[PDB]
Amino acid sequence: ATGPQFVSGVIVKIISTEPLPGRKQVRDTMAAISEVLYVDLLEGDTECHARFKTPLDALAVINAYTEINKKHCWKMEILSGDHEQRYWQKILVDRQAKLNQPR
Amino acid sequence: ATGPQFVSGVIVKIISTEPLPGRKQVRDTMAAISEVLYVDLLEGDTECHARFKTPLDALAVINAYTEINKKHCWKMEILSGDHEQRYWQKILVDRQAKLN
RNA sequence: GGGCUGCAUGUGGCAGCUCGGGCUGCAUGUGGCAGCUC
Repeated sequence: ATGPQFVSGVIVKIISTEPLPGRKQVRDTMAAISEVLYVDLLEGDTECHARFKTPLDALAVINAYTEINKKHCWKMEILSGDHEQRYWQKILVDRQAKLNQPR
Repeated sequence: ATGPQFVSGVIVKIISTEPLPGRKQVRDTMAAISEVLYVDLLEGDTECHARFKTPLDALAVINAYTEINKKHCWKMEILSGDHEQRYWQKILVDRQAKLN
């Protein structure tokens, strides 16, 4: 009603060696382990974020090094602190913009 | 495959003192009397042509003194002979041009 | 895709008009039609 609701520990930040694959390819990578609520990815970028339902889901994605990291040559971390807070600020802004689009 | 089929007596030429109204207006004026097929009208011209399905349609239009001649100060005539012939050459040329 | 309208909406858009473009397949002096992307 008011947008995604905050929980801490659900934001995965991915850095890749090659340019990132289609939003569905990235989502389906992690969806193989946990429910992915959202994939925030400029196509062809080498960094993106993925938001998860619960802290344990994001942790389980973080912990699949062979399945994910070594297949896709990715580094993955969970945001915390001010980096987390600023990502949730970006969520807010992105939603506001989409909701105020003219037409 | 080859366009409209020649019928004699189906081409009315319209002459006007002032510029003609839009092609939709000319078409409606005619169609409330007879079955119009085509209205050949260059925007703003003083003359135009209208082609009907049958000779009788065209004659009903020229006989509608009430409904046209007095409401719009138009002179009308049904082409025949060499003028009619040239108007059909004009049809052929227009068609070939739009196809190209 | 532009205009409008409703809806959904960080979740990836939907629909109805309406106007005009790109690819196509028919029609066609008969003033285009149907599709697919905008």
